[PDB]
Amino acid sequence: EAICSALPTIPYHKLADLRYLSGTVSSARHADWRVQVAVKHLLDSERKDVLREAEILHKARFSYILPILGICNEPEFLGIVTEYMPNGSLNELLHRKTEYPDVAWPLRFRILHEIALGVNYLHNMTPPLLHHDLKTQNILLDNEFHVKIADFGLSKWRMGGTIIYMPPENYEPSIKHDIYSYAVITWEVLSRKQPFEDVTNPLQIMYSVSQGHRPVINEESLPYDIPHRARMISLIESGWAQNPDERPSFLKCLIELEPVLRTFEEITFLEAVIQLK
Amino acid sequence: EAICSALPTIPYHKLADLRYLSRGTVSSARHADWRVQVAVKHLHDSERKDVLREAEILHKARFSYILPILGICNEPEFLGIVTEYMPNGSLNELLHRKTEYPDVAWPLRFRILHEIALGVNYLHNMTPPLLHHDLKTQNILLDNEFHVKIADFGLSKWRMAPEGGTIIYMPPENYEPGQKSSIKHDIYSYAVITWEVLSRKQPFEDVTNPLQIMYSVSQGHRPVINEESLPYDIPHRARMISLIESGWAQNPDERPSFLKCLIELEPVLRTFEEITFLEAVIQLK
Ligand SMILES: [Ca+2]
Repeated sequence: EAICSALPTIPYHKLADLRYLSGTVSSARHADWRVQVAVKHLLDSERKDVLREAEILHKARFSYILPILGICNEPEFLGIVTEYMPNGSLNELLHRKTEYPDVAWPLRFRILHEIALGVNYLHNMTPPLLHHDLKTQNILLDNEFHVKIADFGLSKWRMGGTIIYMPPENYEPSIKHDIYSYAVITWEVLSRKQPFEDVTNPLQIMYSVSQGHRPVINEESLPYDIPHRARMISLIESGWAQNPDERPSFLKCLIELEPVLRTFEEITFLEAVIQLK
Repeated sequence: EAICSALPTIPYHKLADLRYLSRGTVSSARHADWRVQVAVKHLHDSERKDVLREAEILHKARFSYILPILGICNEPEFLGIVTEYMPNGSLNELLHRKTEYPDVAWPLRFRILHEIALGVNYLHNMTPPLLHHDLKTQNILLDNEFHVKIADFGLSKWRMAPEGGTIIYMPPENYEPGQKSSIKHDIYSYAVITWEVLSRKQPFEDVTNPLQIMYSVSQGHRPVINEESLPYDIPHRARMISLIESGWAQNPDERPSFLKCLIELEPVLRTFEEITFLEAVIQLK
């Protein structure tokens, strides 16, 4: 009853129509399976990183985590093969305003709920998996804009880039990191703004955050028509609290979100999606 | 060399709000820690090994169009399989509840047929190949957006007491099972499913006795392919009938692989704009 599943090995010649996108991410189609897939692909110890990530994704399978379809492991080529995500990332949805002038509230709330469901699952694994690199860029959107959490490069078992989602206690090297990033994401989702807009240098962000400053909360950033505004602001504020001991577990955060999500009729989620490009 | 994923064990007491759905009994529940709805398939020490077998198959056969297993509930007082909850029921209910669903748009029907084929294809391409052997509309589950999840691997086999059920999806040569049964069982079932999807009709509707069906089918009778069952306005009608007729051939050897079916379906699906799938789902809500 120690039931085990093995991650399939995919021969490079099976990845037909390799095309560059944005590690290096490429799209392909599996020759036998007949599905479009995504491939993430020099060195000798950078191999251990890729295998480690592929193992994490394979072990963390869940409804809101990016599904891994297999590993392409050869002398010639090394890659992680995952389901293709046609709608990109949450970053693109919130910030490409001419492509997406309207992102209805029900869908924004659904995304916020699913992100939390995914991280909660990771934290409940045995032993707990901490993501440690959550950002709008790493929340992928499937064909119907359901969430798939990706990029397990910095993830850790509990046994240089953008710093806007990083809790201050991390600038001078915790189970309370993900919730902090989640709070910033929530603010970003509800405002459609870039956290710390007017800041020209990332060291100014790091300094400000270390002194307890946070993305701005007022009528311009978070308009009064936001459903359940006061309740969302409390969640955001508790999530990015300076003292990490005062930040909530994902359990508590889900218990708070559940009644908020019940106020949206199911069909409103579908209608929010159809309205998109 | 191999990277392994272990199936979680879920304590019975973590399943809150247990409610009966089907009578293997199917129940709904919410997981106390994960905060998601789930489906639980359980009994009302040898009927135990059957469950563990199916759980293992679901766990090994993970793919985009196969029902995800979330864990196994294995205790002295309770044994069951925990899977993702499918809010839109089965393909069977979508096709035959005509009052609830007066219209089921062609693009959605075709996407369903396409996704079933992708699912079975994936199984057939495993090492060693997995054969479902119990496909039916009742076992094609639908998620929130009506995407396919293939379920019920109870009779499935790795190619290396009797429970009462319909025989309509069973190929005639399986009526008295041998050692050879066979990679060509699934395609026969798919062919009947395809006919049932395009017609929204119960196969062998006229025949009241299940045993009579078995006679007819061995004698070569198939579900009726005429105008009343498959109207002329059906998108790509000729090409679908050709797919069906070859799929349920009396001789297993003439029946096509799923790969072949895919190749045939890929151009058909490209004739439907993305928007039409979303419209079809909104229409069903
Ligand atoms: Ca209706």
